[PDB]
Amino acid sequence: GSMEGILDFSNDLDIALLDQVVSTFYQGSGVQQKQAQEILTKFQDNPDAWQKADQILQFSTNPQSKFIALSILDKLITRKWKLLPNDHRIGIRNFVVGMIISMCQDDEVFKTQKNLINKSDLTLVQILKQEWPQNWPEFIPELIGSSSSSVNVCENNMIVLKLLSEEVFDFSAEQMTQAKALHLKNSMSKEFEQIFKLCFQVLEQGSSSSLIVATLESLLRYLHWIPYRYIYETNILELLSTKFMTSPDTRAITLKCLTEVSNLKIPQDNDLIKRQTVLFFQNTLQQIATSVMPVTADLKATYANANGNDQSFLQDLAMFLTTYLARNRALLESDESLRELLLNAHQYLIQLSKIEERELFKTTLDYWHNLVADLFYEPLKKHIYEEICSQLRLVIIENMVRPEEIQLYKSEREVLVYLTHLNVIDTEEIMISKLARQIDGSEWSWHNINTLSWAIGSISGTMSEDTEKRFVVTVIKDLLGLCEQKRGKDNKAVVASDIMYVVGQYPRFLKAHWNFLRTVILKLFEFMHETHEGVQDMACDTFIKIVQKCKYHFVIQQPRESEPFIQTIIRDIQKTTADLQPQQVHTFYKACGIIISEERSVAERNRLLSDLMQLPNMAWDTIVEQSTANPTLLLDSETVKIIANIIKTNVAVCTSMGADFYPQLGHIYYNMLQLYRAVSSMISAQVAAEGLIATKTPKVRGLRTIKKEILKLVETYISKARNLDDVVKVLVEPLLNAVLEDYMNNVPDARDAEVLNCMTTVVEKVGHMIPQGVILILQSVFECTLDMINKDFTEYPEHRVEFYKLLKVINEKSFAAFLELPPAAFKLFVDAICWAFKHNNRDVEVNGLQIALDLVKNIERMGNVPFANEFHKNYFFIFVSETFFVLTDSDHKSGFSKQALLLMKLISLVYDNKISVPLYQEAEVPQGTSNQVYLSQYLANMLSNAFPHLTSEQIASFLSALTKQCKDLVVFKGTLRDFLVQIKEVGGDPTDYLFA
Amino acid sequence: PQVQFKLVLVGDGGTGKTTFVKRHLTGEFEKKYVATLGVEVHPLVFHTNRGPIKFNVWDTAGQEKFGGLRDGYYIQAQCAIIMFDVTSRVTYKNVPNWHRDLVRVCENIPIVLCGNKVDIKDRKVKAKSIVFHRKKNLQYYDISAKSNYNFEKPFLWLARKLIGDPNLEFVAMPALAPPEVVMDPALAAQAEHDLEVAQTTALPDEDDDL
Amino acid sequence: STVDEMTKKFGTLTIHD
Amino acid sequence: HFEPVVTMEEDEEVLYKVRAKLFRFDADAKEWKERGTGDCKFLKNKKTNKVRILMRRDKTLKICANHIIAPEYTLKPNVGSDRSWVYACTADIAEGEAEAFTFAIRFGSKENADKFKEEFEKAQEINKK
Ligand SMILES: Nc1nc2c(ncn2[C@@H]2O[C@H](COP(=O)(O)OP(=O)(O)OP(=O)(O)O)[C@@H](O)[C@H]2O)c(=O)[nH]1
Ligand SMILES: [Mg+2]
Ligand code: NA
Repeated sequence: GSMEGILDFSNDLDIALLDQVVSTFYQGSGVQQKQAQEILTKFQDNPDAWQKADQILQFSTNPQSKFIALSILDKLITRKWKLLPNDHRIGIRNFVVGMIISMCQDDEVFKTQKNLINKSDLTLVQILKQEWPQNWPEFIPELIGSSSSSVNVCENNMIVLKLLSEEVFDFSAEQMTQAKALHLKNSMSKEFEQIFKLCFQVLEQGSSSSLIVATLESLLRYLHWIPYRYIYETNILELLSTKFMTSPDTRAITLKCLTEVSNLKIPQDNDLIKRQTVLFFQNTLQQIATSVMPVTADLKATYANANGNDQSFLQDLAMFLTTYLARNRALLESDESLRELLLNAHQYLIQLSKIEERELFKTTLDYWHNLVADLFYEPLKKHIYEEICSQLRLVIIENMVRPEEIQLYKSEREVLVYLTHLNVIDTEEIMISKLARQIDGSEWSWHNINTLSWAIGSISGTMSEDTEKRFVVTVIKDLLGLCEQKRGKDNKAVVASDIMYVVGQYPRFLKAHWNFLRTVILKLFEFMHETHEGVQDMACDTFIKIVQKCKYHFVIQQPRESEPFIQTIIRDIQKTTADLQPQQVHTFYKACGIIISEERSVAERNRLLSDLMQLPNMAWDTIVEQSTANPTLLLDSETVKIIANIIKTNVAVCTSMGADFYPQLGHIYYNMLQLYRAVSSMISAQVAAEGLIATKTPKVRGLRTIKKEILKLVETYISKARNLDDVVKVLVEPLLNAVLEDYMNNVPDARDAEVLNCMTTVVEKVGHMIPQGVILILQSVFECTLDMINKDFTEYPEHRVEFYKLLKVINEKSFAAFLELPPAAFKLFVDAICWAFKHNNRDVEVNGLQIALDLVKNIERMGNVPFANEFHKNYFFIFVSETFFVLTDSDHKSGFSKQALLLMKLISLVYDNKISVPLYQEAEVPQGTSNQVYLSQYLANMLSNAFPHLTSEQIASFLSALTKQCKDLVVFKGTLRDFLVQIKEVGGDPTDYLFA
Repeated sequence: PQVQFKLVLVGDGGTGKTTFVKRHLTGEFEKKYVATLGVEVHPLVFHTNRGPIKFNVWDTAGQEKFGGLRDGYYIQAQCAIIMFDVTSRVTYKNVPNWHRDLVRVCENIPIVLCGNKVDIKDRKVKAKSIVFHRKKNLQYYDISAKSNYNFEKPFLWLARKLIGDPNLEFVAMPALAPPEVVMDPALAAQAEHDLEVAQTTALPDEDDDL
Repeated sequence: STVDEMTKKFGTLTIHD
Repeated sequence: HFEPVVTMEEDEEVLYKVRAKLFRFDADAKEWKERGTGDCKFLKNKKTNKVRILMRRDKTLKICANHIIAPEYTLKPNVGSDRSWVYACTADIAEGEAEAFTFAIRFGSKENADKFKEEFEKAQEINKK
């Protein structure tokens, strides 16, 4: 009601009404708050609102209103500043400087209004970016002058100089032109002598901790860019490493400053700098030991208790020690007197590494990796760290992670493998004695036995074979004893899994010892009958895991065995898998497939293959005989389950056998494609009988699974197929007749996106051999799929994704299929590519731009012929402007690189005279006119209309530069990014595009 | 109730900020991307062993054109969650920017960094690459609003820092004995009607495990 | 023999008491 | 002598426990919305002999279902599921105050869903007494 008064700009703004609306937002709730939010937003986005800012900043008492006043000003300064008259520019500068000084004088406001003060400074820093130093040359001297008088002003000036350093050096790349970044960087660099003078004085004369923290906070930012000489050739390292490590308010920021010092660019051959780099580290550790905690402090307990800012401090300490030691530990390894310092710093890292905090642990593990790698390769280092490394072994083992947490596991294993090589005797000891403390029950728990098992398995293949043998036997003996000891089948199952986990990780041992391998596999088969949760999965996982590693020992005949063991597995395959779930059986069959692929006798592999596929081929044949003679039996959902499992079983075997699967595929191929058609009819019939809801029913989803697993089997085979003559001659023509018409003639909801996926793999592997088949694929799926996906960007996500993969691979492999498209259909091809540009979905966006780029390469490759000439006259300026549209709309930033590359390619064609026809039509430009001139003219006009706030000079400059730079890619990208900054503001400098 | 904290949720458009909150409010999984205009405040209560804790969750707008007051929303926030998308590299590139604007208003508060959408198979921002949190003292969690992987964690961590107890756990809220409401004739019509539409509108994600 | 005695212990591994 | 160093489901018995996902029908839109995933329990009160559904969400443990398994309710099948039931509930207090819902609850398999319908009817036969 009354709150929408402030939107009426025809009157004076009621400041009390603003504060109502502002209070209602920040302190109210529900409907009240939400109505206030929309009015603040409409107020703030009102282009005239900045005029009523100095009004708010002097009259309003509410800091939140004042903050929003600065937010409106901040918007004007970064975007419409050069459009203002020059008296406004000075006027605004004056009351931003005047307000800041005004608030610092008042100690009440200085203390209680930190948020409003810091926003004022950031708003001041935006003015400097526009005006400094060309129109404010005396800013830095007048800043330093005010800093002697008032301590509050001095502290605030450090905040300003911090924010200034950030916006110039840390956050300029995206937000400024290259030329303006360089200007502000050189301008800060030129006056830093005077700024450092002030900081160093304030740090020595040190009266006030808030001032000293603010100065140290600014210093941290300077260290990203300043030359080393300011740190080393002054006294400032002594102050940081001693004075500011004692007091706790300064300690935190000082440690972050020294962390960045350790990364400074330093001459690597100067013995005073080397002593100075040792010195500050020595001091820093000395202050930690006497002022914070000694080397023996239990940092796990401290961190866990979470008092004050202890957790942040311990994090910063880790960062400091790792950063320095990674760069500089070499400086401490040769001197006898620095040995204690070296080992004390590493002991702190050992204690830090015991902290229960994943992300911190990761940080210290990167360092441990760095070190132990170096101790494994570098001469004479390892003996120094024997005691550190021995503790690390325990730390890594006690914190081992399951293999499924992929990355943390990899880093741990790597470190533990290096520490095992460095001293095998110690590693084995630590692992065995931990096992004895699982047997005695002192450290017994499900989690603890699991971590030890993951640890023991991580160091596989690092010991000598003869030592490994003794180690594994000991470990396995003890774990067997532990299982027999324990009671209740929860406990027994945990240990059985760990026993079987560890043997799975030692394939070399399993390879050397056949008797034992055989026992382990037969034991897994007994475990495939256990109903207890997790056991059957663990049995199947371990089986295929052992099978992947030891393939040869199943496929050949061992000593004192009547046959290769693969034959023994196949004979009881019914009995072995009888209690497993269907997906678990498929893993079993997949495993059996891996083994069979090792047999290189064709007669034998094919024989083993048909033996393996016996149950599913006998189930299959009886279903084919049933459901062909009477399609009534295919409506039963139980028959649909059985058929899907047969196909899934085939996919599983085909996955592991690839090209070797052909004789099995041949057995079922034609009946399978007939089943595909029969299933298709039922889906289309059910859709007409029940409606679109039919596609959701279990009945139809069952049938669609059959189709999808059939499509998946064929895709899987063709992806890995070695004999491509037989793929073309036998498989393809039947497949296309089965799948393409069905796809085309179903309503969109009944179309399987997997049809597209399947076709992509066909075009990939054999598209070059089937030009007529590829035309058939386009006719059947192109237009009808494009209509499903060209209304919005969300609907049919899988179809949308697989659609552009198919066009990509067709455009690569059988481009001639696009030539045979009618002109109207080829126009939809161009429409579809540009449609892919506009997707946020990266999968579609990347292929959209890729297709576009390859299409241009394909047209270029045709040379001076009428199709390529007609393509440029029709579609060149479509691609140029459609590319520009996505580059400059701020909603396709992820695609910048490939957009830039596509744009450059389009421009380079005209620059190299590769288009052999006038792009301009009859009478539109003079007769003797190059494409280069018309290209500049088209773009000058295009951009002028798309961005009417740019001057003609800005545009003409940009284009002159952009076309010159169309051979150098990264420079071209630079010019594009400059243009992206300049379109966000008014009055950008056109000379910025000469930055070279 | 009386013990309540303002939380600001920031990060690029599409990362799943609102989806994450709606999952915590109602339990639902919003499939559609409907961009937040400016901000939406959502009160969100957890039951802990140290009494109940409430977050006023200011769910802010990731897109720039729908950004609204921007860092005006951060004023007097006591904690924050910075969100990105592990499938989109650019969302992680912009994390330094979201943090810059946040800490300038909120100098000293507990912040969680969240990499959403780890349920997606083709992950683009790798675990190895995620290190920005280290020097800035942010807690990091891989999460998923879809699979609920670590979905409780950010709020549990912030609760611990804000209340100042590392051992604070979430607990089972009290389950009162429910009523014996007999149904009347006057609501039998609209329940009959609503049930007809329910049965004949299929449940989402039937391929999912539960 | 140490590997064989271990293999025999492995044979009797069970989940039940 | 040496001196030493100085939920509300207590009254209820668990009859049936099953893992499940619960949806509510938003009538205004034409869509189901997830309400929670976790252990769905059937709880007989030792005082009143009254059976209720109690279902909590994983990890947060917030209540997403809390009502009496009334004799009048009937479990209908859903069009798109062989492992789900759907039914009218006149009064649920998972959010706070009593409120009507059209619920749907989906289980791991068809075999679990069938055992649910069996135990659900057993609970109704207790609540008539
Ligand atoms: N796969 C997957 N998708 C998710 C997840 N979380 C969110 N999404 C998807 O992200 C899309 C939009 O998420 P939003 O919550 O609107 O993202 P937002 O950050 O709130 O967007 P703005 O309001 O513009 O800031 C939805 O379509 C969700 O399906 C997740 O954990 N996994
Ligand atoms: Mg949102
Ligand atoms: Na391992």
